[PDB]
This record gives sequence, C-alpha cells and structure tokens, in this order.
Amino acid sequence: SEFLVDRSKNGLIHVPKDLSQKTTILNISQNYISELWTSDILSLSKLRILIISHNRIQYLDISVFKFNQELEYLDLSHNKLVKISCHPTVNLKHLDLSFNAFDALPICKEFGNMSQLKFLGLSTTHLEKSSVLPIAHLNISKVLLVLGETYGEKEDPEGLQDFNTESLHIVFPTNKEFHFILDVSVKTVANLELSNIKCVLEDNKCSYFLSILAKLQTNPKLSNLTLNNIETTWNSFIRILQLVWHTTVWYFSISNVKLQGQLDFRDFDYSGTSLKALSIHQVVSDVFGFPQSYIYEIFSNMNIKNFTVSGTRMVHMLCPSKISPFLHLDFSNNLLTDTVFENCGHLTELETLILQMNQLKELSKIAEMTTQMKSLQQLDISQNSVSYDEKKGDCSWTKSLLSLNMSSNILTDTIFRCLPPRIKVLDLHSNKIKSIPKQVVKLEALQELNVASNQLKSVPDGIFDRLTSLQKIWLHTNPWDCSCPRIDYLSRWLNKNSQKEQGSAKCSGSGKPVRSIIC
Ligand SMILES: *[C@@H]1O[C@H](CO)[C@@H](O[C@@H]2O[C@H](CO)[C@@H](O)[C@H](O)[C@H]2NC(C)=O)[C@H](O)[C@H]1NC(C)=O
Ligand SMILES: *[C@@H]1O[C@H](CO)[C@@H](O[C@@H]2O[C@H](CO)[C@@H](O)[C@H](O)[C@H]2NC(C)=O)[C@H](O)[C@H]1NC(C)=O
Ligand SMILES: *[C@@H]1O[C@H](CO)[C@@H](O)[C@H](O)[C@H]1NC(C)=O
Repeated sequence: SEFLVDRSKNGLIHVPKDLSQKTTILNISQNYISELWTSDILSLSKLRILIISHNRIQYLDISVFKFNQELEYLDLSHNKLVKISCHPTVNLKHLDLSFNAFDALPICKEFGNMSQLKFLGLSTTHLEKSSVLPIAHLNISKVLLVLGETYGEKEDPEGLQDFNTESLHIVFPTNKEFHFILDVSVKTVANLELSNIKCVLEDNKCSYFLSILAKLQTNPKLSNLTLNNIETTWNSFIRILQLVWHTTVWYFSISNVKLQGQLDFRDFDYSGTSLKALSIHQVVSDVFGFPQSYIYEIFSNMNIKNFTVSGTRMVHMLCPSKISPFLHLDFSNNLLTDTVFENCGHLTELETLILQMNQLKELSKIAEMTTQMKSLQQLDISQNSVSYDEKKGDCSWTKSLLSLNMSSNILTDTIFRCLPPRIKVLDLHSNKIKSIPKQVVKLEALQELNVASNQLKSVPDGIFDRLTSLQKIWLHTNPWDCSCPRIDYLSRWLNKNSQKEQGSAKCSGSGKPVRSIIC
C-alpha cells in the first residue's frame, strides 16, 4: 500500500486541501506555495513523505507536522526560508532545508531528539561551530550544507568540527574565488564532497583551497573524496591530484572541471598513496584545448588499479614507463585514436578496458594493442568508426579476451575472421553485417552474441549445430526475408530454444514473430 499524490508543477499557491486521507506520499514540488500551516497537512494521518521543494516558503514552524506521526521524510529545499521556529515535533529520518536564505544555521534543539535523522540539508551564510551542538551527539549519515553566496565574512575555522556525520557535502558559493578558511577535515567524515572550487588567479594558485585539502591528510577516517564544478589553472589542477595523492583517500572522484593556462607541472610523485580508484569526468580546457605535453605522462604512469577519464579532449594515452598496476581502465568518451597504448608490454595485469566513443578506426591496430595485455578479459570499443580490413590478415588478439563489445561501428561480415578464439560475449549491434559466414562454427565457447540493428536477411542452414554454449542472442531490428524455405531452419530451430532469444526479431514487411512460421 502506498497512496501517492503527485501535484508537482501545478502552479499551486497553497497546499491542496481536497487530498485523500490515504495519502502516504505527497509531492507538491515546483509550485508557488508561500506558507505551510498545521491545518494544511494535519488531516493526512498516514503521510510519510512530504516534498514541497522548489516553492517559496519563507517561514518554517517545525510543529506544523506535529500531528503527522508517520512523517519521516521532509524536503523543503529550494524555497525562500529565512526564519525557522523551534518547537517539539515528529522524529524525521530525512530533513532537507538546503538552498534556502537562512542567515544562521537552521538547527533547532528539538533536532536532537531525532534519533533516526539520517540526512540533514542545511542553508546558511554564517557558520558558528557552536550552533551545530544540538546534533553533535547524533550519528547522522549525510549532511548537505549550502553556503550562501554572501558567505565569507567572519569565518569560523572549526565551524564543522562538531558535525558527527559519515558523509559531508559542502556546497561552496558560486561565481566566487575560493578564499574560505573552514576546516573540512571532520573527525567522523569518511566520504567528503566539495562543490564549486574556483581559483583562476596569479596572486596565489589556489593556496587557500590547497590548504584545507592538506588537512585531509591527518585523518585516517577519510576514505572517499569527491570534487565537483572546479575552475582553475592546469597547474593548480595537477597540484590537487598530487596533494590528494598522499592523503588517506581510497576513492577520489572529480567531475565538471574547467581548466586554463599552459601546463608546466611534470614531476609527479606517485609514492605514498592509498588510492584504489580515480575517475575524472567532464574536463573542459581553454581556447588552446587539451595540453599537448606532460598530462598523458602523468596519467599513464599512475600507480593505481582503477582509473577513469571521460568527457575530455584527450587524444593519447601512452605505455606506462614501468610495469603498470592498471586493472580497470575506462577511457570512454574522449578523442583517443588507435595508437593508444601501442607497443606496450607493461599492461599485463589489465583485465578490462573501455574505449567506447573515441576515434578508433582500424581493428587490426586495436587487436595489436591487445596482444601483450595478457590478462585482458573485457574490451569495449563501441561507438567509434572501426572497420576491419580482411587484407591485413589474422588479428593478434590476446588469448585471454572473453568479452568484446564492438557495437556502433562500420564492421562487415569479415569481422568474424578477426575475433579472439575464446570469445564468450560478442556485441556487434549497429554495424553493417549482411551475412553470417562459416567461420562462426569455430566459436564453440560463445555464450552471448548481439547482432541486432544490422542488415541480416537470413542465416545458413545449420550454422548453430556446433555452438552448444550459447545462452543469449539478439536478432531484432534486422530485415529478415521470411519466404519459405529461406526462413524454415530459422523457424523450427528458434521455436525449440524458446528462452535463448532476447527481444523479438520480426519479419521484413510481414512483421510476424519469426517463431510463428510453418514451412
Ligand atoms: C574498478 O572498476 C570496476 C569496473 O571497471 C568495478 O567493477 C564492477 O563493480 C560493479 C559495482 O556495482 C559490479 O556490479 C560489477 O560486477 C563490477 N565488475 C567487475 C568486472 O568486477 C570495480 O568495483 C572497481 N573497483 C574499485 C575498487 O573501485
Ligand atoms: C556495448 O556497449 C553499448 C554502448 O555503446 C551497450 O549498449 C546499450 O545497450 C542497452 C541494451 O543492452 C540499450 O538499452 C542501449 O540503447 C544501448 N546503447 C546504445 C547507444 O546502443 C551494450 O549493451 C554493450 N554490450 C555489452 C555486452 O555490454
Ligand atoms: C516529486 O516531483 C518532482 C517534480 O516532478 C520530482 O523531481 C521528484 O523526483 C518527485 N519525487 C517523488 C518522490 O515523487
């Protein structure tokens, strides 16, 4: 049972009154409501979730839900809250006051009795360490704190030290140089996230931001660090990578970055790291574009096992200088070409490599890249423009390759002459395959084969008599000629193996499910 009333985006001005008393979830987000009374919601006795975000409430009396004993989730984010009255009320598990106009931290003493409070979203322009005290005894899981645009004057450096939270997401002011002296190293924080870091100036390259990051080295509890919406020079960017490299963090994630200047930094110290994974999503450079020097050398020689770089104008990734510990590399959505990692015998531990959506073109070159990757189990080169030239001869795939994703390219039926021998998973959909040659019978171990969205009209008589290992197969979005007898072996054989087909391959023009032909 769950009576959901979704009145969001209805231009409401007050809380709808003619609501069923069965309402357990009330969504009135994105409207024009300006007041929240007790009578607005007291009659909804079973109300459990209340979402009034993106309205324009300025005053919050927290006793207005005193009669909603089942309420555990309240979202009042993106309102105009400037005032909050503290009174006895119900124990919430989730309270969101983020993105409001409070001048002081909207923390009520009554918040202390919320023994199940697991998420607290706050808004403020002034943070005093002592104002957090009522909740300093609660084991909160995540706190979102949005510092208003005018935050900055009369800063308390220990303002956060009383927060007892496992995850902290600090949202710094937007459109402002980073000059804030707030210690983000908190005793109990394991997952720290910081949004909006901007330091594009000569005076001193992100010294303030780097300073608070350096205090993240002195806490073994910090395990996950995330940085969002960063704008600074290329030097300061590499300084951040280097600084956090020596912290305690295991997982470091960076998304939405705008970098400028000429990169000078290339003397990276990889020692003393605890990093398990690093991901960099969405990097934008200045008018000159992605650096032509140093950056790849920094990226290629990282002494880590998980490494993602997506959403960048990156064009190379070189063989690591020494034997590399790279284990799972995701370089999807860049501008890399086929020579990436060429002539490389230092990636013998790599097990998965994703090069989806780049600028790969010739498959023989890509298979040569794979030869010395003796542990490589999965390879994704989908959404490129890869063709295979049968003239180049045999392909030197590594024997360890089990899964191969080549969807969204311009391969032909010759592709089946350029497949690793132990192939088990094979995704070729959105290609230019017009037929299935006799080479397929040699893939006994094949378990999955996706040739959807090609130009298949039929398959040979008996092409599956020796593919005893198959479990899943896609055939849809292909123009099959369904006149008997060209469609009979495909009809009888398909009918028997009912569970194996994924989706519904349909006849060209007739539209009938192919299983339904009686030749
Ligand atoms: C390293 O990256 C790999 C993938 O590149 C991560 O593996 C997957 O994790 C998800 C978690 O939801 C699982 O569902 C998948 O089955 C995993 N795939 C494989 C092949 O293991 C892995 O977790 C990452 N490791 C670290 C330490 O971050
Ligand atoms: C290979 O990579 C492609 C992405 O390039 C995967 O494709 C998506 O697959 C799901 C169904 O499995 C669809 O909902 C999406 O529409 C596909 N995306 C595109 C752009 O076509 C594909 O699943 C991958 N194959 C394997 C075996 O992992
Ligand atoms: C409530 O509605 C808003 C706007 O349609 C939507 O973004 C949000 O995800 C919804 N949440 C729930 C729990 O219905």
